[PDB]
Amino acid sequence: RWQGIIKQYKKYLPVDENTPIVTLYEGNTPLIEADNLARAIGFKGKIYLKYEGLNPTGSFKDRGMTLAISKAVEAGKRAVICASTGNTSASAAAYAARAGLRAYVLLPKGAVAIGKLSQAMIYGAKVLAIQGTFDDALNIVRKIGENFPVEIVNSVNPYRIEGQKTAAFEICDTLGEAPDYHFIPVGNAGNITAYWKGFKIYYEEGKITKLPRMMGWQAEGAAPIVKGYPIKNPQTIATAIKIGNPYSWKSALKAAQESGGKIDAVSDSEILYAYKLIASTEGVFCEPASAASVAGLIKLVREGFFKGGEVVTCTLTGNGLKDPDTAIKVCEEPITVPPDFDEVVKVLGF
Amino acid sequence: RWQGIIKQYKKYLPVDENTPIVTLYEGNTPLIEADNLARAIGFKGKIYLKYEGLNPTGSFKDRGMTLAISKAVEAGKRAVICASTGNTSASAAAYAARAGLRAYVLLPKGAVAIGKLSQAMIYGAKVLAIQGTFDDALNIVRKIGENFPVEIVNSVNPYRIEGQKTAAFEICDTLGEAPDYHFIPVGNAGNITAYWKGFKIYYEEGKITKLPRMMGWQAEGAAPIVKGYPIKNPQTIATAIKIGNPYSWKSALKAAQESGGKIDAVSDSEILYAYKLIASTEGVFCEPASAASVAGLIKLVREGFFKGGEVVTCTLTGNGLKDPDTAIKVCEEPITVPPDFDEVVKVLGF
Ligand SMILES: *Cc1c(COP(=O)(O)O)cnc(C)c1O
Ligand SMILES: *Cc1c(COP(=O)(O)O)cnc(C)c1O
Repeated sequence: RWQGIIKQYKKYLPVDENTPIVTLYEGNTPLIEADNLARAIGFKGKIYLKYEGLNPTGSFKDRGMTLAISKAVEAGKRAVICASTGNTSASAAAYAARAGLRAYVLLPKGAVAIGKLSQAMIYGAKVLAIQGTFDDALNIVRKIGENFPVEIVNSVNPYRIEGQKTAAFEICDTLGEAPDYHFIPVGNAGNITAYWKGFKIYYEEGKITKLPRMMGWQAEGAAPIVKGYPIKNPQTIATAIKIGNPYSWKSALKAAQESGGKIDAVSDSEILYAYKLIASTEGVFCEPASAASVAGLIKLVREGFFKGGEVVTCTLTGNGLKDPDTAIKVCEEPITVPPDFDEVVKVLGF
Repeated sequence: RWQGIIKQYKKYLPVDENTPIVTLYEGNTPLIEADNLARAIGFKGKIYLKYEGLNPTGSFKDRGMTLAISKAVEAGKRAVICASTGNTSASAAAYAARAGLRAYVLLPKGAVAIGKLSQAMIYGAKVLAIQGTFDDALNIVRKIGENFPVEIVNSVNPYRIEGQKTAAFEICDTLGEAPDYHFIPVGNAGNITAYWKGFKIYYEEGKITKLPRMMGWQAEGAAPIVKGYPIKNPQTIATAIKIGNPYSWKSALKAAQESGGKIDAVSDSEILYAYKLIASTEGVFCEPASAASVAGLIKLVREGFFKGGEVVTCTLTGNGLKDPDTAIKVCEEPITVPPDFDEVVKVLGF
């Protein structure tokens, strides 16, 4: 029986026999062999899609929060506090509810938008609209953590990356060896960092004989790592990776460098093409940001990057049900047809 | 290790060693012990939530579609077809894509509300807006199946209920025994029927020492099974159970009678309370219809139904990410607070 990532990989995590485990059975997500997709893009090798959208709150972030909240409970924290309007906030809230802890979200009145906060809110998170600026409100978040037993779960929390490395463990456990390449979307770059650390651990332990080349992918209008300098106003339909100054920038470059990989960019058009193709070839629905990994692969295929026979794994970071707006946006118009058998058959290719 | 429900429960299904298995790794969803929820509603026993929202397309229907589509391939069908605007169509489309088959959806141009078809469409379903009624489109779908190798995957397809019975197998496998009661939402009633069939099979094999009383739940504004007569214009915010003339009506009545349970109703207000409470006490986000099961449980606990010590399982049929509109609707607007630490702290109460 699957019982969460902490119980499965406890010997690799900063926990012990007394650490309280707050889990929603995250992890152990499908590693789907995508032969239809491979044929559709002309990739002469095996493609495996790690479908993280099936995690409890719809994002791989759950891997980090289970450990982060568990450690918080162990430390006697009475609540968690966040300053995010995305998957981070929803994930932290879910685990806080599971742990019986309070969850607080402080954001500037301007960054508030119910659509992006509904999930976190239903989890029980108390959202405050700070009548001020972004950094204005982060100061308040900081002051709370310094003065009260409230756990800050921003990027600064080291347990998030630690829990996230378990995705690499699962790929290696399932395949029996590491892939030749691992494709992953890159926003704040914590995930690519985590996977690399995960692969190195299994390698240092002798569980795998080779280390995958880490191929990270950013959206064109928000590719500070690819360019080498921060992006003031990052732009991209893939909200999850719309980051101008990634928190884990340094470790991400090290991961690409050590693994012999690279962090590159793809356009929103290429991202949407992959987003749709993944669903129409394999019946796997991920969110736009997740598709960047496959879009990256498609790009390299067309450029004649591969020699043939390589094994590639792609992280589909979030559930496509996370983004109903983009889903509706890419939908063509339903073809209108008269109530006539023969006409219908005519429209269809019969 | 998990490879889908067909491979896991092959001996219980109408398949042989030569049947092509089209799977998306559906099934084996978390059976979450909800102690926080139990304490929150005063239930003096054990509550387990079967979180079906984590299935590949967001609902338990994936269990039926994996078999239905696999059987269609085996039969040499070139496509699948239905006339649904809900989870049925999305599920069928995803499995058709996985199987490399085409998927067609015929619906009256009227009911066409894009948000409800976006998922089926991204999976590659070809949706036709028929300038007629539901009955006109239904006859065209029938004529298509009688004249072409296109598999009808609506309610009449027997494989859906067969694949769905695996949910009960999983519950019994995980617990090592059957629950005293099983709470489940009831729309067309195929799921309740499937679970009952599943429990009886394990009982007959001796894998369980008891048979669960089946407790089905409908929304009061659409409870034809409860009232005994079709509901011309069913109403409820829980769209997945907004069914006025359930296809498996007779089977549901039999399941309730034979198991010693019953099919009852709960108000939308009671459903929404459950929907929110499940999320805030456990960090589990299911869609409204799914919450009907817990709402039913809450109703009975308050009415003094239980005696204490009973084990109850609840099927949370769909992912909360399936219904963004209701999620936004139940959310209170964030509280506006000045950028003053003491004020913020005063608002939260530390
Ligand atoms: C957070 C998130 C990302 C970005 O992850 P990083 O570690 O910041 O690069 C990508 N996709 C989804 C769905 C996310 O939630
Ligand atoms: C189909 C569906 C139901 C109703 O299932 P029935 O077997 O028709 O009673 C309930 N919830 C969700 C999420 C569904 O997709």
